[PDB]
Amino acid sequence: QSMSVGFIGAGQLAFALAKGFTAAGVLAAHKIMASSPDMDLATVSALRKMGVKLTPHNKETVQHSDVLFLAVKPHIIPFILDEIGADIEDRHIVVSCAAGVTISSIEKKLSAFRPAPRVIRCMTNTPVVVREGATVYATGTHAQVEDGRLMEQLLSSVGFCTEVEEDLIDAVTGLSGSGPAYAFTALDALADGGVKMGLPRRLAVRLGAQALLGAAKMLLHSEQHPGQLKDNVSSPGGATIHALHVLESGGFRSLLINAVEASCIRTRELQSMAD
Amino acid sequence: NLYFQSMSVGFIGAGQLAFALAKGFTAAGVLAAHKIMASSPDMDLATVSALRKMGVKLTPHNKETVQHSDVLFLAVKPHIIPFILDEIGADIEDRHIVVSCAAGVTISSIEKKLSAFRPAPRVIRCMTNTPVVVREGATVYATGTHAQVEDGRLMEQLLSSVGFCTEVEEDLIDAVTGLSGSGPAYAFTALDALADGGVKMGLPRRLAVRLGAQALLGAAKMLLHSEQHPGQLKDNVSSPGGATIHALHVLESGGFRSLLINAVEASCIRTRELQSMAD
Amino acid sequence: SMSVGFIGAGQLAFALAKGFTAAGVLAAHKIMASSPDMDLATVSALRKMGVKLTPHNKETVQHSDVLFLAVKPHIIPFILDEIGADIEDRHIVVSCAAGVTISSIEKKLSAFRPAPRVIRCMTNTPVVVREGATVYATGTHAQVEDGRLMEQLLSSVGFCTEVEEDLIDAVTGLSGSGPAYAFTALDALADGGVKMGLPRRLAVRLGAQALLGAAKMLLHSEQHPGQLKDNVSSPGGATIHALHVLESGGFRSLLINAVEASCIRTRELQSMADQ
Amino acid sequence: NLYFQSMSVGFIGAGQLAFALAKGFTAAGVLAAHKIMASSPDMDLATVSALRKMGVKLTPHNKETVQHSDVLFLAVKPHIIPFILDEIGADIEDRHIVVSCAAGVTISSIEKKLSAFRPAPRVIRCMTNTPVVVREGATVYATGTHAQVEDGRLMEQLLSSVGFCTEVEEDLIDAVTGLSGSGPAYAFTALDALADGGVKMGLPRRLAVRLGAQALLGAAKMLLHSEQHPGQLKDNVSSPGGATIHALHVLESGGFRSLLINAVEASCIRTRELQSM
Repeated sequence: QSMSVGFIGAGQLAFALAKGFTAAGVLAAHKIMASSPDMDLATVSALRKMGVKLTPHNKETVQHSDVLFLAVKPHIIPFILDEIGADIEDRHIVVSCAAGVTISSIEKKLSAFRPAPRVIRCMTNTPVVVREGATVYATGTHAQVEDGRLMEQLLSSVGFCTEVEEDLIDAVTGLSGSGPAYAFTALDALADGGVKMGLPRRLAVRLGAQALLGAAKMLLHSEQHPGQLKDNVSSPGGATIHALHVLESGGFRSLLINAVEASCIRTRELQSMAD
Repeated sequence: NLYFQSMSVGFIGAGQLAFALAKGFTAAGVLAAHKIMASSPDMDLATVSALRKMGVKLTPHNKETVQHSDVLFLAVKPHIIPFILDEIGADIEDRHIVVSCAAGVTISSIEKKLSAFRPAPRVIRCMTNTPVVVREGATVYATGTHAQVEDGRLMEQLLSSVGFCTEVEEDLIDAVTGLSGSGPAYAFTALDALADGGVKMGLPRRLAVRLGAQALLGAAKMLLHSEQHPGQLKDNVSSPGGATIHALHVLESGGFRSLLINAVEASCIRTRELQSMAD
Repeated sequence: SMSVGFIGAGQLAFALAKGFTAAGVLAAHKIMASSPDMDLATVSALRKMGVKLTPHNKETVQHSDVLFLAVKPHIIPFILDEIGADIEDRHIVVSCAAGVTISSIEKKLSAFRPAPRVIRCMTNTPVVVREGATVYATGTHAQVEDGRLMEQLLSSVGFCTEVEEDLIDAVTGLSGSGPAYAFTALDALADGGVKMGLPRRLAVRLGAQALLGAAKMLLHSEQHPGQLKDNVSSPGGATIHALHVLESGGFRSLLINAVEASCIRTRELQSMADQ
Repeated sequence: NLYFQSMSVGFIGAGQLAFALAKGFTAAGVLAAHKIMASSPDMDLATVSALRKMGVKLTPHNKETVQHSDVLFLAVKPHIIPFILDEIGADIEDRHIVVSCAAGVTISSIEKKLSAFRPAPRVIRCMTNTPVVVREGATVYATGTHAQVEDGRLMEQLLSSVGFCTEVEEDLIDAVTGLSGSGPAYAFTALDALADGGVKMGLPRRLAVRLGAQALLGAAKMLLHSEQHPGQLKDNVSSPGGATIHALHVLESGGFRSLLINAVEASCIRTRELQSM
């Protein structure tokens, strides 16, 4: 491959993807360049230790890169496209990770400079850092068929990856983009429950995380409905069905629906705030 | 490169957990399916039909499992254990290691029943869970009065082939039941609901299930591979004013954390009840 | 060396003057404060302190180099109209009013004389015990030394850091209103101590000491607040039982609600002032 | 300071509280780290590693801590205390002051166990909290039957070096546990949540944590230095129609005050249950 990768933005997601790509062996750390207006972030220091090249100049990242990731906050994307739009070349694939930012808005900015910018919109999540990410992407107007395939090969090296229509990406954000945070909240609470019932905290954290990992893997490897797996686990009169009742009495299911909806709706607002 | 060439495993009970451990052990390559035997009173079970395809030896007679086996897993409902122990108690020999997976059933109660037939039965109490079927179980065990040090080491070696395994004091097992024993059910409920949320916002059901499960798997792996607090990892997900912190607020407003604490507590308390009603 | 003035002589002017002089960075006799209602108890305490007082806002301006506007937000435009013609090149105008934008201040003052030097700050009442929380944003024409001087002055009475102005309304919801959340919490904790048999005086002292020590622990630790929570809760113990009942009431969400409500009200008030 | 001239201190237990006290005692300068000895069944704990760095002498044998100590802190979970008092009870001498930090454990229960060995054991019961590590603890103590007058004074001076300290009647200690014993955890929970609120409204997490902690620290110091009621200080903060009074309304609508009362009560009641074990 010998592909050169750039990140405009050096935050948590740029660090997670760089760490994933290098652990996967797809990219040498020193073939990645990242830029940031704030060179004093801790994520910048971890990238530096990894061997990723760092610069304060977004133009240098663009000129270095073959595949260019836009890993900045959604409201910063239009100022970035103005700043380095003249430096995007025909050889570039521009991959936007910003939540809610549409392919159309990016192409409208970039097309004022060169006529056929190759744009891909991505929604991924922090577990790419352990090569278990969940990624979807949509291809832009001028993205070649080989561009989508390259993107899927690259993002599949750090987790699940699949092409979607762009109009699903805001909902994906609410589910798997924000999802790891729902899981971290759940794991902290489950550990608190283990401690309340007499477990040492260290063991309770380990057991809860292992339970959630195992259950998620069971579901991915099963063709059965999660309600069926739940039924298979709950013996009559037993401990599990008693616990499931108290979850139901609190509306546990509805809270998770509320969360996916709230994150999706906010993502749609971030873009309406832009346009 | 682990393999127990001199170990014959038996399962009394052939339900979900017996199938899960047998499938995990065989997938791990540490046991050949033909060196495993399972017994059940209901030989028309879907799990019995599956064990047969793996190559596991099947019999309706619990005494046959006992005579075939060195390591004997009791994988039956907790109220069935006293009748099982009466049935096969006279068939327990010096070579047997009895491993009870029955929730709540104490080492003391098993040893009392078996000791009426022959002194010094070797007993280990286990709490495991169904993801051993994909070799990602969470298992704890406690050793009985007459279990040798080598017995716990062997059982940890075997149960570590299908997931996490550690020794604990017996008085922690009811709490473990509430956390990692019942935990997969909490996760299945959460994943159904997360998929409903994805569908509400316009995703196809199949994709919503896949993405939700991948999100949960990835987050759990992140935490297991990190020394950071789960609150610090959560903080790293949520950018200021963004989508995730908005969703976290609505979880908090419904007392999401407290529901999970309530669940661990309720499963643990019910486990203590089942045992106390046993005695 | 420096001459500080206060337009307004209420709770905030007293807290800042008490803090500054307790810190030894200003002499009380080098400070002037003005007030329309010279009968306020805060005006009497400033006089007992040694601060020079006056009812004429214009006298404060002529005396001062650094000029704090410590009036209510709705009074700021009237102040700027009354003294705008007296602002000289030497003045640094520091607005402490919630919500009021640098833009709106510069617009009024610029009609009189170009390049007014303006700082916007958000502080809180614990500056009176030199443990305030202060952020500030520099205006269009504030020199670099203006911000450094302001941070040096306000660091003597607590934490102080520069921020972009668009964060200040959120800071108001967190540390501006935060003391009030803590006073409410301390009253309730004391009620709980009293319910369980403690004398009120002891319950107030113990609750306040607990909150002070925990806050200092967090400020002195590199660890996440959830980690310190974990370190404190022994398995099956009293603390994890109490944390469960907080969680069951949605304790965390109420504090999120509060920060949000204060921030939103601050934005609301400014939107009424601009229109 | 002649109390601490030649004083040796021992910890039976090396968890979070033993480290916090040893760190606070040494930071205050009241005792040299080498004059402190700790014992733990598991040298694999994280706090046992930190105590070793400080220069605190370690050992696995509680008998070694007893022989070394003049003042002996019992910093173990409440259900292990009877096994500890059986183990080293024969080694408690008239020279020892035994200070129990285990929650709910009554002076009577300790004196009953130790009086079977020698007749006049000097026992003090203590409820302190983890901020002694930054010398801002909240400590109460009650003196036992045979504690001399100088024992209480010695206790007050030692624990005053790491924060607030006062003597109480023992029947108040369960309630103190619910308030200042568990209180730091309530504050850590509140600070996490306040920071989430800051983040929701656009602040970087690092800044939101710093501002929220500073607000809490400053408000607590204000109240400690004021003669005014917390409600009057609250009233001073809230301008008419303003941001703060709007936020206070949403706290009230969720019963914020009742949750903190519920917490103090739940921790106190659990402590009473443990005391019945």
